[PDB]
Amino acid sequence: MEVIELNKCTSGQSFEVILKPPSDPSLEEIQKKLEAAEERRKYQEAELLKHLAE
Amino acid sequence: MRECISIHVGQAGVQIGNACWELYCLEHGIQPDGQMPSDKTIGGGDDSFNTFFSETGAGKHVPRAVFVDLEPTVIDEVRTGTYRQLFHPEQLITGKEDAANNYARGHYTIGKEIIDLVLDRIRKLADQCTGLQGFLVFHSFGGGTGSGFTSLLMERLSVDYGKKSKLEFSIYPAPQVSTAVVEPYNSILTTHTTLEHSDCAFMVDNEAIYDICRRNLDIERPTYTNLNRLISQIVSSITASLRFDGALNVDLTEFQTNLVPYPRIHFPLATYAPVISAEKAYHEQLSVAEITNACFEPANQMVKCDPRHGKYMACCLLYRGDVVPKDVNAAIATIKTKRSIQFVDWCPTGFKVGINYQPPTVVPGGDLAKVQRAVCMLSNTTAIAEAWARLDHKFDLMYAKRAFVHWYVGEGMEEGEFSEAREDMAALEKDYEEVGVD
Amino acid sequence: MYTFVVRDENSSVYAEVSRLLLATGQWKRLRKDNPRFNLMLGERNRLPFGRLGHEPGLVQLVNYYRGADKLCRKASLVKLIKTSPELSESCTWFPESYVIYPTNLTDEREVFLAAYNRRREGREGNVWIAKSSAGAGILISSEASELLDFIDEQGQVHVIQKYLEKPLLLEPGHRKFDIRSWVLVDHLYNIYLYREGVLRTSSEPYNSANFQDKTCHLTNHCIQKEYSKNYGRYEEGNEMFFEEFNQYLMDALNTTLENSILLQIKHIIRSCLMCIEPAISTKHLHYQSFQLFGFDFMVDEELKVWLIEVNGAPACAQKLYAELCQGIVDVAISSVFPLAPTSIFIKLHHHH
Amino acid sequence: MREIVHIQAGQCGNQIGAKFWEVISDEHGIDPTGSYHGDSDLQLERINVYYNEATGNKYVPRAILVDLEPGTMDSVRSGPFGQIFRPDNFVFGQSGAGNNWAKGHYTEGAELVDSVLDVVRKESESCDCLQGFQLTHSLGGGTGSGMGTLLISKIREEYPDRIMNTFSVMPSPKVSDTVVEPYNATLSVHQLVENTDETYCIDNEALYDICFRTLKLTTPTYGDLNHLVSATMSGVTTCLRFPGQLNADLRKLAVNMVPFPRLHFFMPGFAPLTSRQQYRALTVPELTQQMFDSKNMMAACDPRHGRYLTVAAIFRGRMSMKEVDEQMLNVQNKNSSYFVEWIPNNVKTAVCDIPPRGLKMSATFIGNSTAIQELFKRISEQFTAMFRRKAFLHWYTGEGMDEMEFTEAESNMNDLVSEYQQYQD
Ligand SMILES: Nc1nc2c(ncn2[C@@H]2O[C@H](COP(=O)(O)OP(=O)(O)OP(=O)(O)O)[C@@H](O)[C@H]2O)c(=O)[nH]1
Ligand SMILES: Nc1ncnc2c1ncn2[C@@H]1O[C@H](COP(=O)(O)OP(=O)(O)CP(=O)(O)O)[C@@H](O)[C@H]1O
Ligand SMILES: Nc1nc2c(ncn2[C@@H]2O[C@H](COP(=O)(O)OP(=O)(O)O)[C@@H](O)[C@H]2O)c(=O)[nH]1
Ligand SMILES: [Ca+2]
Ligand SMILES: [Ca+2]
Ligand SMILES: [Ca+2]
Ligand SMILES: [Mg+2]
Ligand SMILES: [Mg+2]
Ligand SMILES: [Mg+2]
Repeated sequence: MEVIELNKCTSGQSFEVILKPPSDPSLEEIQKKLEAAEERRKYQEAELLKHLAE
Repeated sequence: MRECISIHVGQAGVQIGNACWELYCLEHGIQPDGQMPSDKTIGGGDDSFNTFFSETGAGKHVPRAVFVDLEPTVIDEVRTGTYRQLFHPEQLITGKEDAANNYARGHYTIGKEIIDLVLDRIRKLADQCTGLQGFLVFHSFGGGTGSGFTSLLMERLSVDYGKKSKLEFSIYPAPQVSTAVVEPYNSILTTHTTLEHSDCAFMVDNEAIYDICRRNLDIERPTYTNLNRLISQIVSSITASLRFDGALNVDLTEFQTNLVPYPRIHFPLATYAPVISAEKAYHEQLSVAEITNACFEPANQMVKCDPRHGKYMACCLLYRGDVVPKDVNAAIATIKTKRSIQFVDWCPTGFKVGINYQPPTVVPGGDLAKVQRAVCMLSNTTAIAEAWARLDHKFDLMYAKRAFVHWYVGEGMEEGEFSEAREDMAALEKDYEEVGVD
Repeated sequence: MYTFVVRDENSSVYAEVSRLLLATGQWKRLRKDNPRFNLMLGERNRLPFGRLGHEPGLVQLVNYYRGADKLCRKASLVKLIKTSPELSESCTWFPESYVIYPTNLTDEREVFLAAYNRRREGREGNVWIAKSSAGAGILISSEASELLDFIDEQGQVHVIQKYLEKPLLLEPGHRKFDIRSWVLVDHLYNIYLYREGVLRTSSEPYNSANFQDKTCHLTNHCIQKEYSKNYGRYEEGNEMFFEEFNQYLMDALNTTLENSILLQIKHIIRSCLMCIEPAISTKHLHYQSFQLFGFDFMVDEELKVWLIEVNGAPACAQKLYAELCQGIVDVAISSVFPLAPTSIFIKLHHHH
Repeated sequence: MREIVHIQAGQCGNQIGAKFWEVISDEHGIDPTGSYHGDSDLQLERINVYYNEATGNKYVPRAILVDLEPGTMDSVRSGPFGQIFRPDNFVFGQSGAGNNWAKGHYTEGAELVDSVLDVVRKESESCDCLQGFQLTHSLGGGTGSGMGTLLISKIREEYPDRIMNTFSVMPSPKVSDTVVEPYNATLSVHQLVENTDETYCIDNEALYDICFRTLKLTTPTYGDLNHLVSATMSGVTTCLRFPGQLNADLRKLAVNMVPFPRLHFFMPGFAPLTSRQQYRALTVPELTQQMFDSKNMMAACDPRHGRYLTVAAIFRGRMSMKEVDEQMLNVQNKNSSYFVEWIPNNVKTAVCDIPPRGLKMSATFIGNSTAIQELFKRISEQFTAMFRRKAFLHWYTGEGMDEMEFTEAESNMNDLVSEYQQYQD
């Protein structure tokens, strides 16, 4: 039950008690993912229009 | 002094952010017009509260915050509400149609066309920072914007601010106030892509806030305003160290150092006490031991789970009010001899304690009563993995039939991203088990 | 109309409980995967406690206490007794035990040998027994080399405890026996002891000069009915009940089952369950727990009662299924979900 | 400003659509001249969803009235709220469709479809953010069925990413005008399966049975049937016309109600339904018990024959939202065998403070139930009884159609039935 690093100031204080000792994707890659998903959306809508054109 | 930029994404993020900045102002004595009579340095200064508020020559204290929603109705409340004068129009960003509770819609379809505008507004605030620490991101799991756009933003922030910390305040979905059936999908999709970009995330289960409002505040049917005002007290307790003079958790880096020794396991459990109804005749003020002991009761945890059956990796006690170290240690000692507190063998069995003498501020007319002392315990427990288990189960039930999947594929997302996100969660659950069980 | 799910098809006890529940017409069984249930008769292993108590509007109850395995595991029990101040290492009703890990994997090998060498030097009785939870695999011997060697050949955790060399023998027959006590702990953590126990008796005369033949030393019902030749000679199915056993204690030893044995049994049950209460109580939890326990005791020739082990998923005597299972429904299930005596349990009061 | 464009086509579609605008115009305080005269701000909050705002603070419904003969629309224009519709929004021919799907879809209707789309395009060009479309029509006739589905196909072509919603009246031999209704209905269902996101199935037999058995109307008329449809259309659209968080717009409603694209046919229900003991107060348990009772449902399909994929419930009136959640949870917890267990929390409940006219409170029910396959089974059997003898086909082959198109529509609907059955098990 040891108290360490006790710091005190006008607005409060802090300390530490020890009870026992122990024992990314680049900007380019993100643009590709976004454009790839936008390309799959375009393809699906084109097939729908192709279907409605038939 | 080093600045902190807050980002609020989606309805949950925005409305919670609105409640926090209301509280921040009342705590720092800032008025709705941005004026702060106590600030004697007019138009500048590197005080602790300046980490969240900038200053103009006219003495206005402006939050370092950006609000983003793909639909305008929620953010329109901020533009015409009590604190409309705190923010300038650049800080409030709104689209025309939302993500329809569809992660893929907020991340890909709509996110792609507004992400650069949001980064531009954030860059402006960053330009006002002489030593930016990082970001605090508020959002929900279940919304299409809160889930889908947040993960896109977090990815870009890691790119544009590589050495900056990012903390989360995430709303875990609860059917009692749930809006969409697919929220388990969105929650798991956003956890998968955000996991490597978030240094520390505080999850709030709506179910937990909902039951605290009914049990402790005798609110029969809580509203979002009831939930958000309670959530902002806990959020305020967590950020107080960044806004006030102190020596514990003085910068965003210290949250990770003190609460997260393992990167993927970065979801500390929050526990708050006391929550007393304002309509009560007059409560018997609780002591340091009683409020501390209450930090080990499931009924006041932000996520209902049983910490007796997990292991601790860290524990912070954040007190506000009439508290001296002597009474804190006396309470901890008595709780060690009555409670089940097991730490992992590769971590010290200890508690970092912070005391701020100013008791919690209560919103005039709010639901919470004034208390002489309060505490918020942040503990990194493997028990919080119960929430991942619950969520992953619901995901498995629907995805086994591919129910609702066509809505996501229809926005350009590949079906494989579902299983990729799910496998990552299964690995997350396994990590918790390797650390907590024998 | 209450709802429940069955997730342990091999549970004879709760098979009857489920049968009785449906007989009331006020309980409805759902598929084992339906989350909207009031009561869960859960699986034995890996019961998903983390998914309980998150259904809006459903008070949920489960038939297992999370964390009770600490008491119902051979190794766990030894570690709980030696490390808990409430039970202490000097605990007088638990045989001297040690946790021994096979050498192919803390470990109490040296601590055991020191106590063993002490008995060998003092001329005292040095007969130990080895066992584990991964057994149907038991060895009784007086030489330490055989016990440890037998554990290394295995691959799971074992426990070596003192073998009660002076057990109380029933006459006629000169035979060993043990006492099974069923204990039900409800959601309020009341400790109810079923008034009816059973003595699982050995139909073979107790022989202290040959531990190689384990028929007269192990009183397990399956061993007596498989390797013993006098099965069912003295009592039907080697199951003497409290009425007969009590009358025996009065005719032979001039005492009662209550005074000579039952007091110690009730004291042991309380001490074990009260010890772990803070760790398993569901008093302030989002779900509620109850659980049926099977305590196994030994009695020596001094009428001193020792604890052998605790069973978390025990079975019941064929003659007592009806009474006990109905008792589980009354105090464990209906106490939480009431329906539209002379209790068969003995409440063991205690301080929470 | 999430605007919806409304279209009503044919006799049934315009008569029911008329009453609908009559009911909600009263709910929002709009009088027959388009002037507002309410006393609550909630009425105007979401008024722009269905009404355009003209000069002089006038509110004009965003509705397009379509028919191949003038008769029914002449009635509307002379009806109660006829003056409230935009005169330019009446698009009609003179030939009629003679209850012939081929005429409405291929010949007569094709000549008129482009002009209808010009008006739709005009209404959309003024929308700040168009949500989508809702169409009212029957499937047993020629115009609503044949030209109605033609409009939908061409609307989805021009607005592929907007939500297409319909209130479709399914024919019944008990309330029948011609023997060809199963032909027209089967041809339309195939169109609807492909091109709508949400279809509310209103079966005329269910409406008849309700008027007779439950409402005690000795001789039900089309007007009586349309009262129930008006009230139901008002109930389901409450989420869109007033402040709310759940199913707030068309796309969010679809996301929560449609787990599979083809299974988007809903059973609607309304409560209370009282015969003139009509002043008695209705408790929340009663509202919930009735709302889930089959006799209160308008698809003529017993829910106990299948399972609910998703349920959307809307309670209207000043009531205990706490007591609402309790009773809702009680229905799911007392009959969880009729809800699929692989869609957690698939029953969503919404509340609204403004009750319908002349009711302290009411409840509207929207169910995506696999029991709807019984409705398509009836139509399929009636179709096949005639098609096996090619009876009455000359009316269609005379308009250019071939028998193959009937065989395909037949197989497509039987596939829909098989799809509903696999999810019921
Ligand atoms: N605690 C709290 N939770 C909220 C609040 N608003 C929404 N939620 C929760 O957030 C989830 C829904 O996500 P939203 O934030 O509303 O959706 P969104 O981020 O705006 O994304 P969209 O789909 O485009 O609307 C539900 O589980 C709600 O319970 C709020 O103000 N406070
Ligand atoms: N220390 C000891 N002294 C004397 N006998 C002992 C003993 N430990 C075990 N036994 C004998 O072993 C039997 C109990 O074995 P144990 O309970 O450990 O194995 P087990 O768990 O597979 C049987 P069950 O769980 O069904 O009671 C008793 O009948 C008893 O006679
Ligand atoms: N509920 C209801 N059904 C109608 C009404 N008018 C016609 N129907 C039904 O609709 C079908 C006839 O279609 P109809 O609308 O008259 O043909 P259309 O003018 O070519 O679209 C038949 O099944 C009728 O039973 C009405 O006013 N109300
Ligand atoms: Ca200053
Ligand atoms: Ca990073
Ligand atoms: Ca012509
Ligand atoms: Mg939103
Ligand atoms: Mg055993
Ligand atoms: Mg007609």
